[PDB]
Amino acid sequence: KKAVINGEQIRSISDLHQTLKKELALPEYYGENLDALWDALTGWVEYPLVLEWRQFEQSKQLTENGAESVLQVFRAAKAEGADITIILS
Amino acid sequence: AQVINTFDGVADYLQTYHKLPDNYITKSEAQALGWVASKGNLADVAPGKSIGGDIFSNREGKLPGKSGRTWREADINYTSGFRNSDRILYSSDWLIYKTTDHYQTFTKIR
Repeated sequence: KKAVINGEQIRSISDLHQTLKKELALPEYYGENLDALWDALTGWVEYPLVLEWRQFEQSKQLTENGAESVLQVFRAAKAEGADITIILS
Repeated sequence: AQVINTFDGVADYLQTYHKLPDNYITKSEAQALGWVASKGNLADVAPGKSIGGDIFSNREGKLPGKSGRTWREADINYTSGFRNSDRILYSSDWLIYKTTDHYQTFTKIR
């Protein structure tokens, strides 16, 4: 499974979760929060998974530390054993 | 087998026996049995089981945190197919909460 995020288009943390919902084929009930993301990355999403995050810095702006908190859940999922490849470009 | 997978059934069980009912298995254990989340095949590889018992990191900080307290979660109302949006959350000192909207909001029940 492949997921793409165009950072320069992320204007809010809300934008980020909805983009992920689409890109990761998350359930319609997706909670759009850090706990729901972890739950999706470890008990829903397909593997192997590749997350390509373009213009990460720019998205880091219009979301505060939100982008960083979301990224940390992905890295945390990887540490848990999930086959996720993160590209920060 | 007698599956217990309701909010009050599991909540009561959690408080009376300090552990989940026998119909629960962690994500890791489900995997070792052939569970592939994206296949929604949990019931096929482990009939009558539900995902439960894994550590809950309370990443949004919505549940009350405290030194020495660790949270865990377990799926509620699951029977077969893909996982739903219901979860029971319990701490080491037995505070019990629930969510039916995929962790957006929680309700204390014990």
